[PDB]
Amino acid sequence: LPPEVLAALERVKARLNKVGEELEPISLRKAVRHYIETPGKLLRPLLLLTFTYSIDRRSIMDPRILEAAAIVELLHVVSLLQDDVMDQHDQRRGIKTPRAMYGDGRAIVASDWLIAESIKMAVNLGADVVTYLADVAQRLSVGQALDLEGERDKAAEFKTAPLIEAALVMPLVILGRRELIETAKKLGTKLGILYQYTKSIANEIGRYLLKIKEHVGDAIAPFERLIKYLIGKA
Amino acid sequence: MYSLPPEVLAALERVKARLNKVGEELEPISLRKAVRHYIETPGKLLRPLLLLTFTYSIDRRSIMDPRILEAAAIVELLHVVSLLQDDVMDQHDQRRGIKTPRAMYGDGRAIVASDWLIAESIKMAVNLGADVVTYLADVAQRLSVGQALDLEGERDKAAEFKTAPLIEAALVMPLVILGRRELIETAKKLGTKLGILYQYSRPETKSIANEIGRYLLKIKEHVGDAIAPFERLIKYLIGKALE
Ligand SMILES: C/C=C(\C)CC/C=C(\C)CC/C=C(\C)CCC=C(C)C
Repeated sequence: LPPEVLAALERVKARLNKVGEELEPISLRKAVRHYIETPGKLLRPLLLLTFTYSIDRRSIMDPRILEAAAIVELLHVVSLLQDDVMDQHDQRRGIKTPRAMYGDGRAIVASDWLIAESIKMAVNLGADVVTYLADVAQRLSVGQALDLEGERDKAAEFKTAPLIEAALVMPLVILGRRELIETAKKLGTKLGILYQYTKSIANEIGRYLLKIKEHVGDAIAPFERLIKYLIGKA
Repeated sequence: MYSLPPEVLAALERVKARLNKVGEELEPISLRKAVRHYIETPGKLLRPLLLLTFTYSIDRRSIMDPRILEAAAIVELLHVVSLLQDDVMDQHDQRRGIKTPRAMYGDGRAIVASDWLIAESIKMAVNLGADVVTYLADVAQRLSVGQALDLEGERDKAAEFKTAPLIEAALVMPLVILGRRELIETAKKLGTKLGILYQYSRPETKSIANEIGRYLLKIKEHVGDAIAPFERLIKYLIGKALE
């Protein structure tokens, strides 16, 4: 990716590394930080920073944009911790989970602590951002309930897609480019459904990328590559 | 029982009505049932009662303010979130002769329901301003730390973080909303002690009731006899704790 995005991503990583740094008791801090400290892909923050750079290169190092990327990664951590408890997971890709190592109680309380932290950070981004994240959370909750209730098809859109779309929507709300929201939402949702795993899914994504390109033009390159590259995997 | 103003009881009915709207048409059904369980089998509505009674004593006209009614409902929702999660952590299959949501649907739904409620409360708090939102998130983190200390076998340090933070928010929210910051410090002390005392439902217990009396006295010096219904309520809660 572009050097500027990589640099942004480093600030985000440094910001995430401070979360819970002095949290007490220690059992809570470890449960909170496990998924911050274990090596991850940082898909969501990356999608957000690259989408920003593509739409407004100037705003890449904007403090609100960096904080938003951190927020979306913290909400992803909350989802991991909760899924571990829902599904009683002992491992997540070869690595023992917080619930396995520290109990379900600590895992739950750490997700609560992180939701509050996410909210504290979101407040600075304004009321529209806070309300939107809360709507996102209610969609994820509904999806989990739908899955527990035996409706994998109805739960597909609400299962993990909301965070991916939030990665694309937050920068739009923050920067004021509301005209791209409806498409960014649509794309994020398709990207999300694809992620859980099918030919025309990477086709629509192609179209929505098209519409977006008709708005920002070629400045969309970096983001198109990432999507396309992410597209190739599937 | 309750010797409180009919205006406070009336406000409480409107809070009950607002709470009855929460998650009304929510799907799926198991989510709706888990979410509304502790709202339909209602408790003593102590947290909303404290907020409303305190508001009435500081500013009587504000008991009809939509923001105050919303704040009362939010404090009850967070209490409901705490019940749902506590059911799961302590494995309660019944909570006062009634099957708990975790027992009926499994731990997953209780947790998810709590998640939906946290989100719903944030949505409601946004309408009350950034300070309310920030404050509630700080309350949430304290509750978290409190519960962690518990699980950690640290009842000592857990005393003030486990439930007190919500009792405190019942008194501090209305002050923030009405911009009466001068009383916040005392409201926090008072609320924290009331919460510590109310945790159980002896030597120290009276030392605590004495401290509360002094915080009440400080509020009285500030608002005069208008504080009387709140004072009766605190003395009543103190009473049962000492019974
Ligand atoms: C027994 C008590 C426990 C387990 C703590 C429950 C945690 C609660 C009730 C707080 C949930 C609220 C948040 C995580 C964020 C709330 C912030 C706003 C509504 C602005």
